[PDB]
Amino acid sequence: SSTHIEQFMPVKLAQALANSLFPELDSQLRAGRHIGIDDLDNHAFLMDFQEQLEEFYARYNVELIRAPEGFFYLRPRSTTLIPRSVLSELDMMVGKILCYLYLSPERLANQGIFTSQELYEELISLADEGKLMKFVNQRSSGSDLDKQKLQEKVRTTLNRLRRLGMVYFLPNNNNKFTITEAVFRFGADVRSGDDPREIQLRMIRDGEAMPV
Amino acid sequence: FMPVKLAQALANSLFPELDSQLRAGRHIGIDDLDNHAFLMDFQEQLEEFYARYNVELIRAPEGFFYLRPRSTTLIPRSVLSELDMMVGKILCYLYLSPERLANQGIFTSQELYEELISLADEGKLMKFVNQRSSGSDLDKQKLQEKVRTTLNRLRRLGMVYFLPNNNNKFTITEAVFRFGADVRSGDDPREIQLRMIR
Amino acid sequence: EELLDYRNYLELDVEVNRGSDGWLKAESGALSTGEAIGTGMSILVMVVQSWEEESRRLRGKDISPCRLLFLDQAARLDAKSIATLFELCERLQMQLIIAAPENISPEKGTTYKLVRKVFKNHEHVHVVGLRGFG
Amino acid sequence: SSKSVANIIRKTIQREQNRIRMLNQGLQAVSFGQVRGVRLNVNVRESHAILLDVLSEQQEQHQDLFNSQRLTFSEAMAKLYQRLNPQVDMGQRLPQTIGEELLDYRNYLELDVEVNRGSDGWLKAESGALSTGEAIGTGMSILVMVVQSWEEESRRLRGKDISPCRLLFLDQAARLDAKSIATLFELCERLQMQLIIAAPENISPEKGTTYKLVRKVFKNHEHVHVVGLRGFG
Amino acid sequence: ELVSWARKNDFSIEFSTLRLSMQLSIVANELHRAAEAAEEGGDEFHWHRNVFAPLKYSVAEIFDSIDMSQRLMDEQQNFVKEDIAALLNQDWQAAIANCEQLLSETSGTLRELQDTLEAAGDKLQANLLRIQDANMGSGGSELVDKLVFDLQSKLDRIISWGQQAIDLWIGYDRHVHKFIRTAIDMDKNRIFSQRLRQSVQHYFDNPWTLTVANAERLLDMRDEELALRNEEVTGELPLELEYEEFSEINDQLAAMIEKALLVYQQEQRPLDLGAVLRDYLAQHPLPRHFDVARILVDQAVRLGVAEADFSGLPAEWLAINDYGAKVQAHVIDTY
Amino acid sequence: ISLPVERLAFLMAIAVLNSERLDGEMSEGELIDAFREVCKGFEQTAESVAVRANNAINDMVRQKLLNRFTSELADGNAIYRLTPLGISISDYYI
Amino acid sequence: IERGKFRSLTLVNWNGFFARTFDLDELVTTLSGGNGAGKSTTMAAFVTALIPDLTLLHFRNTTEAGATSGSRDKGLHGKLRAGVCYSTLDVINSRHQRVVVGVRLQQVAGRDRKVDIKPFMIQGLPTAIQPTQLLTENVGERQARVLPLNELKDRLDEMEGVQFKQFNSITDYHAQMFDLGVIPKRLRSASDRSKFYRLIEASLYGGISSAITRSLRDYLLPENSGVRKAFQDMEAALRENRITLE
Amino acid sequence: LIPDLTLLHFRNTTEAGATSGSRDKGLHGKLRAGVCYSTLDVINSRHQRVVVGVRLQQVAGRDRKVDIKPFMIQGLPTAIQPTQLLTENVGERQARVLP
DNA sequence: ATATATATATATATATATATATATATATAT
DNA sequence: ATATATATATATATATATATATATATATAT
Ligand SMILES: Nc1ncnc2c1ncn2[C@@H]1O[C@H](COP(=O)(O)OP(=O)(O)OP(=O)(O)O)[C@@H](O)[C@H]1O
Ligand SMILES: [Mg+2]
Repeated sequence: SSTHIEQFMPVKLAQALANSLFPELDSQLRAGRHIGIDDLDNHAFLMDFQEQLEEFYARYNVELIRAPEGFFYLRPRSTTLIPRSVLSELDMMVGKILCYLYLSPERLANQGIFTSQELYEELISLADEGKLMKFVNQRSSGSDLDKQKLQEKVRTTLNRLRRLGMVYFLPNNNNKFTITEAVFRFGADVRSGDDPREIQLRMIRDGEAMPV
Repeated sequence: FMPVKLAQALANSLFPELDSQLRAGRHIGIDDLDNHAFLMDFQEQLEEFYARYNVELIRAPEGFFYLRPRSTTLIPRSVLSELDMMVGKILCYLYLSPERLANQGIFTSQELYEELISLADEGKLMKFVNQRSSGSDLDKQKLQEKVRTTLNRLRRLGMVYFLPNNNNKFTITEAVFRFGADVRSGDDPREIQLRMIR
Repeated sequence: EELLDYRNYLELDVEVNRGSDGWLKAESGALSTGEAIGTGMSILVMVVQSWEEESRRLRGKDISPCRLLFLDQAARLDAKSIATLFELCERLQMQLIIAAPENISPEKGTTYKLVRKVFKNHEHVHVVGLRGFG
Repeated sequence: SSKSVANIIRKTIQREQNRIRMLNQGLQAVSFGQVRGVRLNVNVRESHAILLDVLSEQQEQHQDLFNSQRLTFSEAMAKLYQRLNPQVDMGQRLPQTIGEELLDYRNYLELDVEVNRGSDGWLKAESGALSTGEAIGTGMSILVMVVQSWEEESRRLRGKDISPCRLLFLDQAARLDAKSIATLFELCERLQMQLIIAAPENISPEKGTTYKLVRKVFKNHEHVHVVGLRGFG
Repeated sequence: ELVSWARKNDFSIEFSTLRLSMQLSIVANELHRAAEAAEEGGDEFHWHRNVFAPLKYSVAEIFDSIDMSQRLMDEQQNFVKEDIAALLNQDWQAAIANCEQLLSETSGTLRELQDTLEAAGDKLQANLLRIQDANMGSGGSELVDKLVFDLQSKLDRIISWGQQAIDLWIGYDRHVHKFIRTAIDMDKNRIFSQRLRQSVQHYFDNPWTLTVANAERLLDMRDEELALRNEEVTGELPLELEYEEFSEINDQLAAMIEKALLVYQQEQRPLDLGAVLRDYLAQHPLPRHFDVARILVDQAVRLGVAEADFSGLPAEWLAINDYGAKVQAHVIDTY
Repeated sequence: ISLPVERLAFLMAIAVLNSERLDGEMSEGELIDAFREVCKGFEQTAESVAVRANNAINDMVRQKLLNRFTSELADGNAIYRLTPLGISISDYYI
Repeated sequence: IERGKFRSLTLVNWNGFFARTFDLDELVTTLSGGNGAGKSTTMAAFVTALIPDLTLLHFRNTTEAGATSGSRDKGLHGKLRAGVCYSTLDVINSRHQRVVVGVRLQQVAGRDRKVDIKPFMIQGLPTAIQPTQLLTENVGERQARVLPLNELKDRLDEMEGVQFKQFNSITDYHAQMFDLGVIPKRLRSASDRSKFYRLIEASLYGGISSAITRSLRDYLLPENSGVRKAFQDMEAALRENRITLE
Repeated sequence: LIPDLTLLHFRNTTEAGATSGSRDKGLHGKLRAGVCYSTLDVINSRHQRVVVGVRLQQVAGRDRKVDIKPFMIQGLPTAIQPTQLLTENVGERQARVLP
């Protein structure tokens, strides 16, 4: 009959869109924020109406995607109605390092609470110090001023990732943080035991990762 | 549950694009016939829908629609630069009556650039580009580039419609009236706009 | 229903000629204690007059209702203001009861001195009266 | 966990009760109108002692309430407080907020102001049952105790060689009589407390410094003239 | 303040529970002995040799020993965490059982230590309160009170830690399981970890970047710029403060009236305000009369009450001078 | 084992605060405050207060002077305790 | 020990006052004068100097003390003259150190009766320098002029041994005052500042402030974190138990 | 003048407009046990001497409640005072209030 | 090194819903 | 013929939720 919700929309999609949690979740998602198991309310909301939201966002030419780890996010298409952007190479270095810390048992004593200094130490341990510094400044040669600049850049990138939900600052401390399962996306190029150059082509084809 | 007509409005195929452009801050005037008519029809509910976001859906007296974020806005807010409002007020002034005989609704970046240079004070120009600057070529080039950037930003907002080509020549929409000052009985629009600019 | 009332069509304000400046809206935050108190008294007497004027046409022409007001802790006022108040109340045929802990000594009118004591295991207020001075 | 909680609250309450009771003797029978002395009464609330008891020993008995998916922890606590001790008759405040209020130990103490009005003994101080001067003096007493408490708490942080300044105010002092003002002066001086008081007339001619202000219209604006005053001449 | 002391100094450069039990027994015996000695009483020298030399030194030393034992357990806690962390590096999927055992034993050790601590904390506290009660047996026992005030916290503090440490471990334990349930479940062979490490090392040989939604921010109108008021105010600077002196004429008048009136109290003579005021006002000119009347009344009403005021019979307004001054007061009888 | 004057003074202040601490627990939020005060008394600013404090705390932890425990609820999300060697060094003078 | 004291209060370009300094008393300082003389203005200027928090500052009449008047205006703006104004306090520390704290006030041009406040501090000022003069420049015949913050900074910097500082947050300003034994409590948090202003405001109007009596628990008794921790511990335990039950 | 319990609330001078805080209105404590009276005498423009008044009684109970009864009197002699009407001049030192 | 934009938290005032206590008119027992 | 109990209406004031404004930290950019 007329004046009937089913005329236009499925009942569950309308209920989800009228839920109090919908607006904050939508704003965060459109901003690019990833959703992990920690946000129990938002995560559960996504689980309940996962299909309604994927079909809704399909209207924007963007895929609501749930990685096998269980964290949802958005991947815009080339015809996205919502703009799209790509992380910096330094962002990739730090994201891979965070995935390592999530999986690293050596730091288990930290119990998940990490400081930017430790992150920087691990990063420099595994990466190439000066050749990585080259990107921070083209005229770097190990100068401690440029060293501080790299530390500051790492801090800025860490803040940005926090904005993306990959990391949470502690309720009172912005100098300490806790990692989230979303970081697993930084390993999507190695989660499959195949040739790296084919996984890279597959990913770029899927829109998962552009080159530089 | 949900209001039925609100549900109807959201389902409309125009809703995704219009929602994206609103959340981007764009102003929907009378030129966008479909969007303007849709907003006219479904305002009573889109106002509520965007109030759920702590934002206000405002229909200006000129008629164009827009979104005003509250302090508790759920949509990441941002603030226009000083040069942005200055350029906006320049266009609002240029939405003039002699304008019809001057440019017939089509201006060029040079008109705006010259008007801004002649009209604005030097201190604010330096504040725009940089304080330590003093009447230099590089500073003026950066100022022109920033003018171009803010013009693009206004285009993003729907204030200015570029004439389709790489060249910078455009037209001014009625929504620019947002930059204008209030009009009283007998006040000269030119005088109030210039007093604001001064 | 708000529109149904003529009074709502009217905007009412209280204005004061403060010092060298002209008439300004009386804002409680923009005045000193005594000024506010005096303005309140003025408005009160205005209300009383308006109410009597309203009620007269439903009352015998030879009936003038009693008019009487209060002011506690009057010590907040200076002598000049107090005298102005006395003149005003007199000019309006309005009786006043003002309380002051001995600080001020208004010569005119009746005065009542009070003192509390204990007598027969009970609180008592010794009272004395003076009048006619001036 | 519940038992430990109850225990720590009990200890904190006892410590604070003792500290306040010791502080009470910092007062010396102030004279304000019929008020002859001011005091602070601190007492654990039996309505809350029962709650503590249940929490410490009979937590399990009401697990039903705790393990209800409808109730949050604060709401669970509020509902429990309701279940037992229902004669208190709390108002229309939401269970949520009352629960959080319960999450503060200080709430569990009745903290009241007693006054030795006349010969009626110590009575709860209610503004509705006190003369203006009496109320003013009672307040000033309260504020002085509060500042003393604040100073004492900061004793640890502050250096051993610095004693913070002390200064309070009283506008429209004309509301107070001579006896009350003298009482106030003796109290403030005993407490090394500086005071700034205002009154249209010079109510304190024989103590401290005094100044007299006059406002004059002057070239279409205003100027205030200040003149010093002296007790004797 | 200790900073200057350090600066001028210029200096620079056993987990067994049977132990804890035996120290606890020793402490109980010594504390009971000291409490009984204090309760018995004695002279200042006896009070000293029974409550300050034996108690002070012994209790301080053995509480310090118990605290050191707790610190050694804390060290062991740290070491076992480190051992687990190293083990998971060497066995990965095969150390799960080993780590679970180690967690179990550590938790059990913590339970036994807490149990032993609480086995005597209450009674030791009771003995300390007993010593507090017996402390007041002399006026020179102030120092004892300090210990009876200090040795409290340590004990309680110790017990607090015995749980707090546990509060920490039961937390850490959980985390470890989560790791095993999360880190190694999806990396059973750990290959993903090595592959990630090599990818990090050789990332820039194939630099790739992810895509994320980057919706635009809602540009807003900047509020009008705020301009203060500048006027370069100038004006005459105030001169030196003048001065004025208060007239004590009313004080003299009050002294005169009080002296003239004290006789009524002295003789307990019934005072009639009418006649007294009428008589006394004759001594002053009319303009001052009011300022006199008031003062006199202020002096008179402090002297007894008027008994007629309880009769329910209002008093009259007696004239007290010419020009029309009146007074209403009953006779003051009851002094 | 290497304790400059500032590190040694920080250790002594920490010990004093622990002695005056109610329940014998020290969150890093107070350790940073103690380090700020000691460095202020010693009048030296090589770097920011926070970086120096963090470096010193880590140095003593690795030098077997302090034990750190991760507790999110704690102020600073960590709890520090003197190690037996640290206790010995502090009480050697005290 | 010798407690610090408030020596004097200086008012610049205030409503009615051009440059006036009242020397405080060790125990009691009294002000008299007819209604509207400006005594209330003086207390307002003081407290502003003490707590420049614009949010807390609200000058209700003694009447309607705490009763909402709907004026929308805090009453501070109309108490100032156009241009720059200052309010400063001299304090003698228990260390017998003469420190001059102060604030520059300035009306904001516009229909909104809004004002700007900038706190500042001076240490080591010679005892012979009076604030009235220090803040004013004698220009013309006996016609001293007021000088702005930049001019004041230049003047002070030119003199030796005096330390001038300007604060970007009233928080740091409070921290410094507390450091110099000016404030009993350390106003670390905004709630601290609110409580402080509550205390002083109640004293100003005098008598029993409803807020004070209602929050006597808070104002007297200190906050304890251990209880909070124990409660949180309970909360975690209960949440786990509910998880298991579900 | 206005014998209405709902409106009568003798808040202290301070807090002239602040909330109740407590529950009491402040009237009960101003009375004494027993029967009390409050009366006005008025002379009209018609020069009629009218005595209006109220009887008060502290209602015994857990709470501080008061009972008020209005009344009016006309035709009184100018020579008789209100106190005389309401009090009996019994032989005791102090008079007696009558209901 | 410092101007500027952004996010967060708190106090404050507004507006609305709602329960409480009292006053007034009628009903019904004495 | 009277006095007490009921139902109604009303203002009080209590609490909540909202919206605003200010201060703060602090992360960026020149
Ligand atoms: N914000 C303001 N705007 C306008 N006039 C003001 C303002 N504040 C104070 N005034 C006026 O300045 C004069 C000083 O008032 P203030 O209350 O300080 O004086 P006072 O001597 O303490 O008076 P009172 O004892 O009556 O309160 C009065 O005329 C007052 O009206
Ligand atoms: Mg005033």
